Amino acid sequence: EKNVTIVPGLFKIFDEILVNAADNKVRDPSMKRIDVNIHAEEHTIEVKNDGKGIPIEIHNKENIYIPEMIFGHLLTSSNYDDDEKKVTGGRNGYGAKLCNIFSTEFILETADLNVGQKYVQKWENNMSICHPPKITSYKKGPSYTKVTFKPDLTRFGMKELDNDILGVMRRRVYDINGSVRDINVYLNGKSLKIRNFKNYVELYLKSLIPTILYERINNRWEVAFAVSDISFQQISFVNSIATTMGGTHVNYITDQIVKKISEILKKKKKKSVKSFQIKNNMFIFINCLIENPAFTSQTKEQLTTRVKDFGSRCEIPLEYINKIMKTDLATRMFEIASRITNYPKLEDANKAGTKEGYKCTLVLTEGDSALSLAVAGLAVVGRDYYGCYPLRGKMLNVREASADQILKNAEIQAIKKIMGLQHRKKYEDTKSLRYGHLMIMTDQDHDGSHIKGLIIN
Amino acid sequence: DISFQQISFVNSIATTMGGTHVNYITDQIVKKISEILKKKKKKSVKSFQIKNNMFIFINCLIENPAFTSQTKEQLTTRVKDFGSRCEIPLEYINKIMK
Amino acid sequence: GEQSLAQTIIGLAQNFVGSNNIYLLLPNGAFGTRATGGKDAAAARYIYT
Amino acid sequence: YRMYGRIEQIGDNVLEITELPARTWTSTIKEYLLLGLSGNDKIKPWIKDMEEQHDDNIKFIITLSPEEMAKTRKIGFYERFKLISPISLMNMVAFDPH
Amino acid sequence: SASDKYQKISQLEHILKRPDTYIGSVETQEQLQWIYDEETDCMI
Amino acid sequence: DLAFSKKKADDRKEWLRQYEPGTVLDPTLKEIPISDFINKELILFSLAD
DNA sequence: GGATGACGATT
DNA sequence: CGCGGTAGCAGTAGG
DNA sequence: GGATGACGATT
DNA sequence: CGCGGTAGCAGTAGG
Ligand SMILES: Nc1ncnc2c1ncn2[C@@H]1O[C@H](COP(=O)(O)OP(=O)(O)NP(=O)(O)O)[C@@H](O)[C@H]1O
Ligand SMILES: [Mg+2]
Repeated sequence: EKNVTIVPGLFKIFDEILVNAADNKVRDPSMKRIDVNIHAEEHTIEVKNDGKGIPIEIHNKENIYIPEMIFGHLLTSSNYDDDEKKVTGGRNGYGAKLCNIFSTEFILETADLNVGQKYVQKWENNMSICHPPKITSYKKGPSYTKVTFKPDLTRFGMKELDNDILGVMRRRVYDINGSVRDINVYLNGKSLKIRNFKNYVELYLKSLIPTILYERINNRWEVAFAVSDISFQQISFVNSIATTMGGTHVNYITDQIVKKISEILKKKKKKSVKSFQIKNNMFIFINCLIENPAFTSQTKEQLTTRVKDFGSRCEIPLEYINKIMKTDLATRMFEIASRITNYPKLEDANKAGTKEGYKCTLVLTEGDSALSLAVAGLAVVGRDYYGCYPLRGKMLNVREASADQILKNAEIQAIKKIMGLQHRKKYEDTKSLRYGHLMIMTDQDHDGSHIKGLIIN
Repeated sequence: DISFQQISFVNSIATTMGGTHVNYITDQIVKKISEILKKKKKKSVKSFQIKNNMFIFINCLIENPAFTSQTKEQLTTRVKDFGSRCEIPLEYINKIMK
Repeated sequence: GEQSLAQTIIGLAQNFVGSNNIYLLLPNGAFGTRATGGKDAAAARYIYT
Repeated sequence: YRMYGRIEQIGDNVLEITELPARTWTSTIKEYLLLGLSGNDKIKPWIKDMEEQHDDNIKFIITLSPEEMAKTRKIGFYERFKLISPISLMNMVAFDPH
Repeated sequence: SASDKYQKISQLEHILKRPDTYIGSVETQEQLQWIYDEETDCMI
Repeated sequence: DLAFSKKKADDRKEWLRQYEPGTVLDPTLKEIPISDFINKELILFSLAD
């Protein structure tokens, strides 16, 4: 984790091209390789992917080449029919064009083995200039799609691609390697090594019973858990889309782990903690595949697709929860883990605080000896109008005492709650109190006199 | 009662999800409290434990605001572009502490 | 420890229903009540026997 | 052996406990009745009112709702008010003269 | 077939097809909401 | 386990029945077998209990 | 420049 | 087996 | 059907 | 003034 300063827009248009290459693995499972070449010096970025490419063919309705149609015109996508439940990232048909629009230069190059042709077309000046595509014969070669763009840095308020934006883009490439299944990603001709989402989650090991708890719940859900240091943290992926703000999916997972834990902590011992205290001691990693997802914006940072529309469910097992309970998170929650129930010793007068609050009398006693005597006296003077509470010891001199020291003294507070006492205004009548009379029972020794003095004070 | 809650308004827009403005306010009240709790006695609590015991009402006017979507549920306009600042006074914090 | 012994004595003295059919020592003070099974009792410096 | 206290019906929907099984302390039955009065996280309240009138003897005055009267009749007065305790002579161990 | 897979829609058509980014989900949603109770004259 | 397994109470009854007075650990050995420590010293404690 | 704490016989 | 709370005064030390 | 707790002399 | 921890056994009660 490093403090950085980046232009989100720039980072996003780069994400739009990555997510497009990752979508192609869903399209053609035979894909194996994705290249990401950042030439910082030339402010140029290249994203190449093998497998099936872009059909080089004239669209029967738009009367232009398909590449020119889906990369040069807004609102163009293959994800417009929702009858077919797809797990692609593409949903709205903006992201290619949104990269083009932000770019001083944008070039599409694709090889179609069906027509045996190579297709290259260049846009310039924020997709306002559209050069005719150069089409050549392409025989005995692999099909591929290569997107190369030069960001309009002047619009992003940057003179060059500084270390901060670079460091982030690179980490977004490691994301793809981890979130996508059965592919090999290369950063400037260098293999990224990681092979599955577990390999990915373990990259955070050194920053973070083990330290990382991973599992695969099913064909569409992968969950990892670690104990957070300061507050709740999440790194999730919906169809290889970095959902950095979370959403319905994240909550769907966390709402379980928090629910089940709370029952376990509560069941074993009383006083179980508030939900937020459990959640904010978690680090949650999520890699899932949602059918035709929906987001808050085109950036797709926050999923909103209701759980019942996920196209699959993820039931967090009990075994998983019992392992989380083996980490520091548990020992953490254990650390946090009219009548009056607040004070056991208190023999509350039957009528106390009631319409006869003024009649009843509370008897404060010096020590449990005096207390025992008083409670014995109840058996003679009746409970209805008489209670008793034992003063611990020498009472706290309230004057020349900090408000905090007074607030902290459980003994004065107990008194204030039993008598129904507040400082506000000037006391005119007892009427507002639980008790209307206060009786002092001290051993009749000098120290007793002192106690009386402290009470009066 | 249970956790952090917020009811905010950016130019009569019900920003139900919060954003930069809400955080701008809460990040202060949480910061100043933490120092006060920490300063007086050792062991002061994690930020989230303070925040999640607050209910915050906010009614503000931001110059040419920007949101996450057309629905405008979440403000994203950086604090330095608010067109005005809100400095939460110490007197206010000492009342929350009451 | 003298504490345990003091408690032994108090136990020998207790006179609340349900304690000693015949208390060999007399509970001259708050030697506990039936309210908590003698646990209420007062400290040794208080009661006599 | 079995050891019974004493519960008696002194009015319409009103019971009175004058005796508890020996070694059954007053505070135990007190907490029990308080739980029955103010309900619980795991159990619903089944007692309408409760008062203590102990002299040199045990007095518990309890007021139930008619429903709880029938129900308690089904459960058994002594069985529901914890007024039954077992005495076991099966474990009588001591050092013989030798 | 390659002309049925790739579609181009108008802005008015995208709004009615994918309302979420414009006005929010058109599906019913379980929520915890504040309401005005005319009977008690207060929020609830 | 014979000594600290709650499940073995009777086992300990018999265990105490077995012990022979005068059976104590060698004052000068500088090597204490655990079994012997349990059958020569701890057992004394139990008896006292 | 105000606050907190040490010391000691007693609760 | 062990830990904790309070009064009361004079002066020192800590932020 | 396994767990927790009461009781009491001692740490 | 006051609170808390542990052993050791038999059986009962609570979920
Ligand atoms: N490298 C590629 N290989 C195959 N098809 C592609 C590739 N890049 C883009 N496309 C297609 O071109 C269309 C437009 O891309 P794009 O503008 O990103 O829309 P989208 O990804 O489907 N929706 P969104 O992700 O929200 O922007 C998509 O439907 C893709 O199917
Ligand atoms: Mg895309």
